[PDB]
Amino acid sequence: NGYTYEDYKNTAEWLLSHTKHRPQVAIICGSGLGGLTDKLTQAQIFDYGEIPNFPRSTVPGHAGRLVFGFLNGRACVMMQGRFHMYEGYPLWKVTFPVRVFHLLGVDTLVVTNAAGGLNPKFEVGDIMLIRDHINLPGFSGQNPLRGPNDERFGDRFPAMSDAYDRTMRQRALSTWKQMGEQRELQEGTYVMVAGPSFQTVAECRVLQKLGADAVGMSTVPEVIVARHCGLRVFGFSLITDKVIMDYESLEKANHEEVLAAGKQAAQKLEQFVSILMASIPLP
Amino acid sequence: GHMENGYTYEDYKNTAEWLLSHTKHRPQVAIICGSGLGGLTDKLTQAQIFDYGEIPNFPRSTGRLVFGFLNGRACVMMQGRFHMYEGYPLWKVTFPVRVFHLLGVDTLVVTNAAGGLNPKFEVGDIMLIRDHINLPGFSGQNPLRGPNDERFGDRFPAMSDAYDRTMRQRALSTWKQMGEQRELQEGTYVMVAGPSFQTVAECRVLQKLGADAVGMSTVPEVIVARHCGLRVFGFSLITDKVIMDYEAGKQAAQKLEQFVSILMASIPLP
Amino acid sequence: MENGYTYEDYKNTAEWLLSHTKHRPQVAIICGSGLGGLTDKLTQAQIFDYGEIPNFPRSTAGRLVFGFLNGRACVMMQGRFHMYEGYPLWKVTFPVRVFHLLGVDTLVVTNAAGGLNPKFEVGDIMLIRDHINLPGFSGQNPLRGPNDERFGDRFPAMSDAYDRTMRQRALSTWKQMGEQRELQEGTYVMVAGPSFQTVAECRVLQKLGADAVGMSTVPEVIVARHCGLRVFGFSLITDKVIMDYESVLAAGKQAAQKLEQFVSILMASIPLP
Ligand SMILES: Nc1nc(F)nc2nc[nH]c12
Ligand SMILES: Nc1nc(F)nc2nc[nH]c12
Ligand SMILES: Nc1nc(F)nc2nc[nH]c12
Repeated sequence: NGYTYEDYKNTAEWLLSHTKHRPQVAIICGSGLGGLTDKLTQAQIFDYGEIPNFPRSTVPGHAGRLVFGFLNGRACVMMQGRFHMYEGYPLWKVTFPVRVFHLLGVDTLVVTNAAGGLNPKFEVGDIMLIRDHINLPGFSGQNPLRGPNDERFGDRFPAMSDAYDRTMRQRALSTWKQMGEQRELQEGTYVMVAGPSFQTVAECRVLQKLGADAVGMSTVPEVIVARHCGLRVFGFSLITDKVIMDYESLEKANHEEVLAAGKQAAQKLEQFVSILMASIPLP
Repeated sequence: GHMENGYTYEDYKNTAEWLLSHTKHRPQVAIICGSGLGGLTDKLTQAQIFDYGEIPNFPRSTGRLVFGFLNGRACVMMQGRFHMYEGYPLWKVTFPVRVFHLLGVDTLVVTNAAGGLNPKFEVGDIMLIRDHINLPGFSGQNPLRGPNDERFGDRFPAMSDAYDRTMRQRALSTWKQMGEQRELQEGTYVMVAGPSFQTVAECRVLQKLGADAVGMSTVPEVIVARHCGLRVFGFSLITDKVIMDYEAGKQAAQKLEQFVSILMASIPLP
Repeated sequence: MENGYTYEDYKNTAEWLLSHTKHRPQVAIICGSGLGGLTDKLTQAQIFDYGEIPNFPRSTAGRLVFGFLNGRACVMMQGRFHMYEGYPLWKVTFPVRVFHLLGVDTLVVTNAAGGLNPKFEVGDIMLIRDHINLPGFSGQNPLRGPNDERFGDRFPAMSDAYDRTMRQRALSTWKQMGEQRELQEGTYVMVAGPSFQTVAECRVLQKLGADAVGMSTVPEVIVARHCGLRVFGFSLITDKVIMDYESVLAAGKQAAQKLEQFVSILMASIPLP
């Protein structure tokens, strides 16, 4: 909605004429993972406010930025600060950047996010390779593809069964081994809820019964739009808290030093994404 | 902003009265043709066509109404339905059903093309719709949202008896005596908003929820119809099997079209 | 603001109310359908129609009543707003924010629900222990949009929505009441409505672990918790939801009355600053 094809094109063209960079891979940084932009080399920064047609920031803190550069050698463009539905953005604004990435000539999207753990076996700071998703907003009509289809992007009714690239998953699992980590790289299903409130125990139990392994309030729309455009997609959730799944466990004690360990866990995810650039196929 | 109804009662009545004075036909039955089943209109006798663009207040397509007799029965047939995924609000989607009621229709037949969730189902099957699951409805996308007009129905219409019991018995028995190679399957249709297809994980929740087939239509129309007091029955043509783990059609539509014709005889009189 | 109210708006309303009433309420009660008879038990009552009150959404019935109930200063809302009537949730929950800025610290919610737990009988009272916010899952959450920290957190916890202390005291007051039916306890699921559930829909609500279903309340509770209001509430079971294909107005007036009297009794058991 709201944007014409020309808008997307005008934006891609503007970016293309104001940077010499030509990215192949786009990375969307989740909450706490913005430090990935510091890992880029020969970086060139664009504040959203400079970029024509880019949705204005409505939220506290600085407007986000698009950072171009190389990540372990690979030509990348990186979004720091994503738009969320819960902040009152429509989905067509949330996913505006993904369409622009396509027109930039990007062929791969990496998504990161911070998630609540639903699978009992997960621990705070685990990384979960996303194998699949459940789109709750989507079932009810909040789907970023709603409205007339543009065949210049893709098909009317795109398949999502193969959303998370199988080759990249095999290669993530295989690269993880060489890094010799304490814990295994987890694999499972991300469920999107609109938020912003956190789940009740009842709601946490439904989400488990539905087969979700991790929950958050982002990502899925970007992935749907990415696949519509024929982008290759892989992604990771950093598990930032275990979701409370019983009333007995409302005998709960908080330890505020869970935030130094979380900087370390974010850092591990940032460096794992970085290294995986070696394993993405070239165009 | 969601479900901001632009239609007054007067608008619905103006449309019904325009159609009533531009054709002598007086339908008892309205039939909504799903994707690939528009050829049902060729079966009508004594037909008159109205393009949607010609009829007042009717939503514009991106479409026609055909009146006629189907196997002797006074019908109105909708060829080219509106879908939520195209960006139509549900009050535009179900506008035709309001109009049909004011035309005099007492029965709605809904047909659609669906994905198979029940593993028993095969491509080309016909599923008699026993019940539904309205996922959009749970969250707010219900075509009855807004002030209720008692001229149409109650504030809180019951939906447990949505798919007429008698018609389900007569469809099961009429099929039996057609002696078909395939059994007439029966189950729950789940509506999702669309337009993207299900992931393996979403296909599995839909199965867990007890749905046998999935699609992106029909349910709003059924709800509006029951609000109005219409008898309802319907069928899904199974066009694909939904992928549920991590690993021709023209003829089958024709079989449905012909089964719908035959079943006109089983519908009670007004 | 577009699609909402600013802090200034809610404050303007609360200040207006506060300079047009003598009452300073501690407890707010939002009455469900058929349960508004409590308002006639308020002493030193003072009544405002919604159209009287700045920024208040106009019902399309509906009033606000301040007074004392069983020794406690209350504000009572008769004729709540529902999503199915076409109201956005930021209108539905507008009064809860006003109540907070009035100085209320406790919200009592009642509603009329369909029974999904097979054990529940028509006329039963269910103490709400938890909820499932179906519309919340998909976008319809009253906190959607810009957040003001004068009300609460960006990502508020709802694990503890239904106050544990009141829950125990309700159970305890019921035991001493001598009532013959047990006081039921379970999860309320909100559906947007207005159409009632199919058999298939009822069965998913059951599999999801919900004990009773209705079309209200959850939004008010979320906004209340976001505000730090203490919350407890009750569902009167008005019908058993048809759960299989097998397929009274005066008994429900008595059952409603019983709920009204239970809320009035419990005024005495709410903590007091
Ligand atoms: N990290 C998280 N934890 C809980 F409990 N609920 C959530 N909903 C979205 N994200 C969440
Ligand atoms: N035929 C279909 N297949 C899948 F997977 N999803 C759908 N959603 C609606 N129709 C559908
Ligand atoms: N009381 C009720 N009964 C049924 F059947 N469905 C409902 N949906 C909301 N309330 C309901």
